[PDB]
Amino acid sequence: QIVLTQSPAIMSASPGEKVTMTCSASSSVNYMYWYQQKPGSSPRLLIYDTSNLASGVPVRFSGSGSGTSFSLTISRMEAEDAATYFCQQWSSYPLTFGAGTNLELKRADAAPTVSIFPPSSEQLTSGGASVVCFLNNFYPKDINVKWKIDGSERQNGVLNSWTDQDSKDSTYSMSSTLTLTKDEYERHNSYTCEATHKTSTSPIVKSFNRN
Amino acid sequence: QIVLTQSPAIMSASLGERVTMTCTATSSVSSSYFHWFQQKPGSSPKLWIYSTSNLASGVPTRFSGSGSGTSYSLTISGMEAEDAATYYCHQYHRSPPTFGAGTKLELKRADAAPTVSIFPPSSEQLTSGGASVVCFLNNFYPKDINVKWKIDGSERQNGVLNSWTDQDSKDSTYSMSSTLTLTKDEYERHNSYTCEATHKTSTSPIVKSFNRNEC
Amino acid sequence: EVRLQQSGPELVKPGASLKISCKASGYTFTDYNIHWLRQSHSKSLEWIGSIYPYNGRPGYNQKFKNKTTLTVDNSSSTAYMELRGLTSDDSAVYFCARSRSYYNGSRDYWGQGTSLTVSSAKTTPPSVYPLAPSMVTLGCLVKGYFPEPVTVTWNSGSLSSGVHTFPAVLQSDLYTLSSSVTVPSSTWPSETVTCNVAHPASSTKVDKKIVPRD
Amino acid sequence: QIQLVQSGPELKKPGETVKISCKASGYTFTDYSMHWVKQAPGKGLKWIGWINTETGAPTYADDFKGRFALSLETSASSAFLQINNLKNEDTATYFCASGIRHAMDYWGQGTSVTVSAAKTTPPSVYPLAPGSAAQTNSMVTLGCLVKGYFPEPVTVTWNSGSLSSGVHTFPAVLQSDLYTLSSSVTVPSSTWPSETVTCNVAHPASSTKVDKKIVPR
Amino acid sequence: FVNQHLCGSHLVEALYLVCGERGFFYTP
Amino acid sequence: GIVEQCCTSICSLYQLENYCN
Repeated sequence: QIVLTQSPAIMSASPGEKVTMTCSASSSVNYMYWYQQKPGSSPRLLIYDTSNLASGVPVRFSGSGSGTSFSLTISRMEAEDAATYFCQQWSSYPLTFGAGTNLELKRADAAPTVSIFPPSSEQLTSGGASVVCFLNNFYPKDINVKWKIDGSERQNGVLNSWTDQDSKDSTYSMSSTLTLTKDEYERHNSYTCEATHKTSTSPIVKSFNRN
Repeated sequence: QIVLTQSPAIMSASLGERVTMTCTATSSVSSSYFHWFQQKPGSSPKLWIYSTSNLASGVPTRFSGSGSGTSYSLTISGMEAEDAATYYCHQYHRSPPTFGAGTKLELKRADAAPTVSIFPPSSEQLTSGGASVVCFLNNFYPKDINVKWKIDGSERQNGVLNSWTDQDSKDSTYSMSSTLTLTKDEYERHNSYTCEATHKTSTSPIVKSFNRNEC
Repeated sequence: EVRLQQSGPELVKPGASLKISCKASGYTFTDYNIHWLRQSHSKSLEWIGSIYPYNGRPGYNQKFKNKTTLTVDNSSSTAYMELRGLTSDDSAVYFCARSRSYYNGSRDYWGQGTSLTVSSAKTTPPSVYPLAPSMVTLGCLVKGYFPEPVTVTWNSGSLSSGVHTFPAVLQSDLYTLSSSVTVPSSTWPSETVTCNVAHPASSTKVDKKIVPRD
Repeated sequence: QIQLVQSGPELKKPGETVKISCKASGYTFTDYSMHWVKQAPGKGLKWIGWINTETGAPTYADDFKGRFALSLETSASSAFLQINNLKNEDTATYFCASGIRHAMDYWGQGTSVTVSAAKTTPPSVYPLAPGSAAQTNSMVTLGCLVKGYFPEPVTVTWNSGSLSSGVHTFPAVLQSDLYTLSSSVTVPSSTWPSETVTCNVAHPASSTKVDKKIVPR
Repeated sequence: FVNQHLCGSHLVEALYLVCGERGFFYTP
Repeated sequence: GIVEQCCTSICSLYQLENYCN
């Protein structure tokens, strides 16, 4: 019944900063837990009973808080500390978890490499036509994609899939796929993939015409 | 439920000697729930060592506790006169807490022969309807001693009451009195009453007797 | 060393039932509780329930009380969780967790995870479509396959730097993903660049060469 | 300061019921628990039970379930041990132990009850002297037997306390619902029977105070 | 929980097992 | 925080039933 509202949901920090997250509860909580989960791994206990550090975890982690407000603090941000951190109360049943705080490492801003691709002839002969537009290597994760068909924007049939932050250059990549039928694809000529990002006031545009 | 077996039950040591006692449990015991208690005759038990190795507020630094799992130990660096008491080990786990058998720490001294003294029952007691024969065993060491009551050559065990004294604070010697309580009728059926005392100080038992054939 | 071992990935049809095991070792199984958790989307954690292996008394959450049964086996030191009436909303990764040690316990133990997928779809091989328009970015379209997952390589693995394989998405009860690659303009189309996909669920190994269009 | 005061010594008959107290001071009585340990005469320590001072729910060991109850009094900040149908094996010293930082820290006093056929009887004192034809050495040993008294204790002085050295007063032994104590003195042969030697026994429970003179033969 | 020291959240684990669906209190 | 009872000593099953509502 107790609602654990973690804030902020997303935050960035360079390997060396001082990270501080917060987990608030709807009612009073006596004992609070903290878990660290990476994609493809089980959650590891970091702080049990509000302020007690776990085993194996480096001493840079620290938990605090009392009553209805709690917090997890990292003294010196490290490269391996980039993951999602949850909070869990053990004061009243049933056991409830927080929304989660995704921690990403900070780096220089990068513009997405926009690349639109027309549907292959092998797919058109099968009875379909999907237009794929790649947006590789950009920062931050906030980005917008708009599909414009002959100048008019379309929203139905667009499928987006984001990748996790890369372990080397720490850049993001996303693919937007517009799935149309052969008849709907042959009813128009110009297909535009607009990409709005913070790195430039002008949206990066990549288009093609079925000539 | 786990049994704490202390060894030795009784032990002696002179001043300055390194005393080391042992307490053994039947199963694994966590170091946080193992303690040591020191009890002196006429005083309540006091927490001497808590959590295996932590000394209490008041215990001298000469005491030290150690051990883990099923074997623990209490060690005294330099034995002192005030360290003579009984030491118990304590646990706290899968069952109601258990105590040890106890280790009675006595001060060591030279062996001494007991001063045997037998006494016939007084005439004031015979007129009342009873007859008790008292045999004293004063100032001897160690505390281990044996007393045999022989009535007209035959040994008797019923009616014997023994009472040992604590280790003396001056000469560190023990004393015990053996009293054989009989009725007036049973006492008048015999003549010779002997108090035999077997001790380590002599291979021949010290005998003190008296005969009702006198004047 | 306390280790919790769960079952492998499970794929069942809606309406059916399924039981999940959680083998324990390295500690007295009767002393410590066994909690069960459900990881749906990557940022959610719901507590299913607990069970005391000593007497088998369980404690359920009101949300999962109706369609969850927690059993235990004292002889094999194994905890079990059976889910009835499985729907597509129950498709998630489930964990079994042991409470931290008593007093001086600063480490809990979680299972490796049991991936559960409720879907009435059948095995379908993937349809591969080439994606072609300084640095020329190519692609490879993998559309219409079931179930997850699928591996994608470029030039049998020799092209490893500068690739981005995107997660799949549920498109009409089927999975679909794309994989990108960035090679210099002097490499393509002067040399052969081929994307290699492999669907072990259907024994499908299809290669598609990227050729320029007109 | 932390101090645990127990009730005075109790005198009960077999089958009766005794209820001893244990008052706590220097700390919040309801915040920390209270324990109880029994000690047989000159034997080891045996655990009885403990009370949840925050609530009041008590528990007991297997050997103490039934005839042993544990209560509290929040107003007086004290605990109580009550034993029903006292047996001869119940004659022991009962200790109340606290539990602030660790289990059974800071004990307190200790109430010793005696379960026996209660009968405040005066002590029977009989002089002990060597036989009429006993051998005379350098030091002659005299005694003084105290038999058949109840309850404890008895104070034995020799020559109104002027005879201090060479005295060995042995502890009492309870048999057949009665206590028995003996005391010996060693004096030079040149002092007895040339000088009078008397053993003064006193039993304040029965107000008895006797003076027995050691006469030879 | 069979004769164990219930410290911290361990106290909440057992009270949920003993009291069941009846609820409990432990602080203060 | 500054005080505990079933943690220092060991509470039995009946003592835990007294903590229920």
